[PDB]
Amino acid sequence: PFSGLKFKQNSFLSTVPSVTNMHSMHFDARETFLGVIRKALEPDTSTPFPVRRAFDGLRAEILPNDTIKSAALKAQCSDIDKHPELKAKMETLKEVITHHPQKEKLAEIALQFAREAGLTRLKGETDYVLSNVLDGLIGDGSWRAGPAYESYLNKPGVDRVITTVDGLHMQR
Amino acid sequence: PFSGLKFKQNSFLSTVPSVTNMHSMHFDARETFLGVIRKALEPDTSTPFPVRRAFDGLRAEILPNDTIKSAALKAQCSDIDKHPELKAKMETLKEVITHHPQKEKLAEIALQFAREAGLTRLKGETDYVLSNVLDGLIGDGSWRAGPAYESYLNKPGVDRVITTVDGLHMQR
Amino acid sequence: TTALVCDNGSGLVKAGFAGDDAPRAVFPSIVGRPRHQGVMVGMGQKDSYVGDEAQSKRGILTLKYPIEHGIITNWDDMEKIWHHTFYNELRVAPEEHPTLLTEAPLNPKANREKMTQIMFETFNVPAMYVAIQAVLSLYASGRTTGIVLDSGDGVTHNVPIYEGYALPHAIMRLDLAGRDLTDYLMKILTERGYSFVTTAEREIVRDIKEKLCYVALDFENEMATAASSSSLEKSYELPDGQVITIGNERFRCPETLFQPSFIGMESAGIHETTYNSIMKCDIDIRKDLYANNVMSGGTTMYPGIADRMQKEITALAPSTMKIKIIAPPERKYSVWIGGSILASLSTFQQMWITKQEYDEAGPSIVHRKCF
Amino acid sequence: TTALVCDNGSGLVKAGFAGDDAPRAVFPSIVGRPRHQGVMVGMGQKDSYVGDEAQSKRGILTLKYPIEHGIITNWDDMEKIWHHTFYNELRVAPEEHPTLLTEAPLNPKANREKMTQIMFETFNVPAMYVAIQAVLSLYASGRTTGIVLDSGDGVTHNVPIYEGYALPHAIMRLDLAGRDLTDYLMKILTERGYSFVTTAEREIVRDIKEKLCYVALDFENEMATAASSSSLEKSYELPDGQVITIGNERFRCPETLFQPSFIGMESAGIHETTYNSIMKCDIDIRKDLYANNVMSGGTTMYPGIADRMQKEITALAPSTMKIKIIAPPERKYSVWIGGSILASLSTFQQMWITKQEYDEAGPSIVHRKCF
Ligand SMILES: Nc1ncnc2c1ncn2[C@@H]1O[C@H](COP(=O)(O)OP(=O)(O)O)[C@@H](O)[C@H]1O
Ligand SMILES: Nc1ncnc2c1ncn2[C@@H]1O[C@H](COP(=O)(O)OP(=O)(O)O)[C@@H](O)[C@H]1O
Ligand SMILES: [Mg+2]
Ligand SMILES: [Mg+2]
Repeated sequence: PFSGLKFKQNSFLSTVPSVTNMHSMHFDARETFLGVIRKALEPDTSTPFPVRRAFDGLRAEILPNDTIKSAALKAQCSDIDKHPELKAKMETLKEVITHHPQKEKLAEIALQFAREAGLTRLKGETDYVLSNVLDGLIGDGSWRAGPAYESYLNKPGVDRVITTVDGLHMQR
Repeated sequence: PFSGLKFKQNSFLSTVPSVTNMHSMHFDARETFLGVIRKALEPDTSTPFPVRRAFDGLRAEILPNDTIKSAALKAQCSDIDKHPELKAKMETLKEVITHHPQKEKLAEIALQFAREAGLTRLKGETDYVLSNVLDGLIGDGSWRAGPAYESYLNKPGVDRVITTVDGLHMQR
Repeated sequence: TTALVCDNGSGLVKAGFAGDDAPRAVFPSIVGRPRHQGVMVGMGQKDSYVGDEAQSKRGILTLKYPIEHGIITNWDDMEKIWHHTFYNELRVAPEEHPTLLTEAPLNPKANREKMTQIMFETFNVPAMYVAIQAVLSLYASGRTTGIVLDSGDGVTHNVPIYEGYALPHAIMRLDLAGRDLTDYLMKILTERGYSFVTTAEREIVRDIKEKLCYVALDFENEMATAASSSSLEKSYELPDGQVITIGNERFRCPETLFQPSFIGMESAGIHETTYNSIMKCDIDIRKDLYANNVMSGGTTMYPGIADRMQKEITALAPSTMKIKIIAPPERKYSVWIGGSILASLSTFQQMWITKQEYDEAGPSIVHRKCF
Repeated sequence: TTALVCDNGSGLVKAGFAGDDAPRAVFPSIVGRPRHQGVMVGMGQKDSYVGDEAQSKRGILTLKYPIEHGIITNWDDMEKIWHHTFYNELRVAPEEHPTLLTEAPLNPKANREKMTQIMFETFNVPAMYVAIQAVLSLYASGRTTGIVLDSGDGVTHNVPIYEGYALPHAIMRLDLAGRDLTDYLMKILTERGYSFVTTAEREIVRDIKEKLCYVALDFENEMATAASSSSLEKSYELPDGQVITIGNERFRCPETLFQPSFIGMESAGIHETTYNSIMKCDIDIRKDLYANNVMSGGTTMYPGIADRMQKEITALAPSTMKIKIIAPPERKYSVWIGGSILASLSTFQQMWITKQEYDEAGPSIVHRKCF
């Protein structure tokens, strides 16, 4: 359907935010992540113009830039089954991601958002737009489990250490 | 002696080396500069045949291309008194360099060679051919004093400016 | 209806109305995003900053230029800047205002095609037209003959035009412009212990270049003079109060325009590029082009550039010919003024690309109706 | 006469004789001074301690590094360091040996000027020379083509060389090296209740990092594993008998090399820096530069770093290119080995800066006979 589509080697690297901002108070994990994949999915000039024009329309309805366009997509996607048109339009976007030459690099980027920002907080009840994009990146479907975190409550190796400063002030 | 001699406009511009290569570890500035000088002195077709042949012979005997010929000539240029009539041809050549229409550009090229490559290293004990060429290019003899380099040790305008990166890892 | 002449450049966005003398809005073409983690409730809510805001808050932002070498590489940021320069700066509604744009010669076709598609679909403009930057710069100078050397932040291109005719086989281009000069200045400022690596510090170095650099009449004479005394040294004030001092770096940075081998480029300097450009024109035209060198652009505002260019070309040109550099005081805004003049001519009104023509052929149509 | 090679790096000082296979003396580049008031008379206390002596008595001293980010800040301390290197470790007389030096590329020129002046006045060396560390690293590996990534204690820089020709415009430099990793580990160790604030305790953190850190092949995969079980945990014994245990800190501390944004730097990771440096060279020499990556320096001794570098570069480079990363087992001393090789070549003996030359030219001669 969309044969003959090629992408730039490495162009999405300039869209990933800093790890710090990934801990900011109002960082939008979903909106930015869809931006990273979209900049990756921009067709290269080497694609024939009839093929290029077809894909650009696909990216214009599922991964838009304007906030209102993404907001309207988030609203009607809750009961997505009532719109069979989008189900096929979303699937043809998923199969393109699976064959992306930089899929391995994009797979790491998704996990970096999940652990640092919290992209996979819902861990199974996402917007179904973020679902297929993650499903396209990693096909094992293991991101719904959630990012494993290390708990310092138990302390198997708790080592109360009196260093230089701590030795000037103690009790018992 | 060479009434009617003419040249091209920018025949010598293709021979001037790059500034980056002009700092090469094994760059022989003398051979490059003499080659530039010779290429600038190539007679044109419009010059009458006897004058053209005489000037070609003069250039051949005074500014050869073979490395062995240049070395052999430089061997006996240390003492010009022991080889009379060599100054007469050398003076005749040095006369026509001053009448070159591209005297200013050639002088600038020589000055660039001095500062960048180190053309005037002996600055007073240089070989006869190079010294005579430089005297022909610039009539004031100001190339014997050296390129007047700069020392960053005067410490005049340093402030130990702590910039963004230098702010992170600093002591006291 | 009034036309909106909007010039997009690598460094600055120059926008305004048709028929005016000066642009109404001039803001840098940068987009900034925060790089530190916010902590205060409320406050930081914007994912991106565009224009002067990204220049004011550059302490906490990473600045990316959507245009490099005169070719758009980040289309989302370009669309953002276009939206800003229409809804927040000129206070206009693009729906009711034809727009004019500019593009350097020898650009990829896909760039202009996309530009047309964006203009007709994301903005719904009444009409548009893309004109060669050098061609417009000639309208503002009030001439029909002369060679134009338009150099700014992206490219340094030469377009000779004689008697309302452009000779396209003599058009030349060089990806050596203000941004490359700023990078070279950043590289050489480390000789004195000043380090600038971040984007904001790149902007600071750019300001230093704009406020302290000049083109020397004799590079050798100038380097020798700078190395003999401290006459050429000057002081600049960093935004945090620290003071820096630069010596020979003031004129070495713009020398890259005349010796591209400083930054590792094999290509020839601008004087030799101009000389080759005229020599590709017919022998009967060269005399008029020797005597109408018209310069325009930010990189053409270095003090003393005209004298050095005249000296070099006269060194290359034949003796009997006359060399005359024309450097009007408003050459930073020559392209915009020329565009405003072109959009305000009666005869130009048949050269707009309207939506009806756009729908029939598609963006492609732009190659057919535009030079 | 016998030549001396002295690699005065930021962290350690390597010294020895030319023509040898290994350095003879290697001691830390630290100068320590007492911070407590003395009470017992008769033993005698020196005002300062240099090298290993300052390490042994570090419980009562404050250790100051004379070299920071590759630039000599304190000159008196460096004079004492050279005094030690010449009279207490090599047991030589400087006047009877030509000494060689190393310097990181793109450093301030005042640094090498003062180095030359100090060696020609305080120590009266008969001859000297300053080389670029990456070039010596390439000599040591017996290659004439390849890109060198020397990452020491203060500076991490890339220098591409092809067929004995370097490309200065492609040289990168990044002030992110072992000391910043030590500082980051000192900050991260506070998450487990371990607090190290004093200069003596900085050395302990450095030893922990040397003996327990490694670079993970997949960062997110490694973090998950250490959060799932206790396989990656290891325990280190403090000098006073207490025991500490570090979990995912083992591979988080070195990850700053590939993600500088952890410590607040905007630069790209060293893999991206290497790719950018390769891409700035000519198109005809990229195939050879891809297949001759040479790493050297202390910071390139983390286990598994070679595999991570290969994976990242392959992810960045085109598929059809072959990526080969060369990590000789003796790469910690590659710079000194190269310096020993260069000083023992016959053709190099004409390139020394003799005292006579320095006297005639002045400290400025370092900018001509040296690259
Ligand atoms: N007075 C000046 N002196 C030196 N450089 C300048 C001056 N004014 C502007 N510039 C530089 O010119 C560059 C581009 O200016 P401009 O010609 O407006 O670019 P564009 O044509 O892309 O809009 C800027 O990067 C700026 O640094
Ligand atoms: N086995 C190791 N694992 C990790 N880091 C090491 C190892 N050995 C040395 N280092 C690091 O190397 C740095 C010094 O190495 P070196 O390149 O000799 O520094 P310099 O070049 O300044 O002399 C030290 O700061 C230390 O952190
Ligand atoms: Mg312009
Ligand atoms: Mg070193």
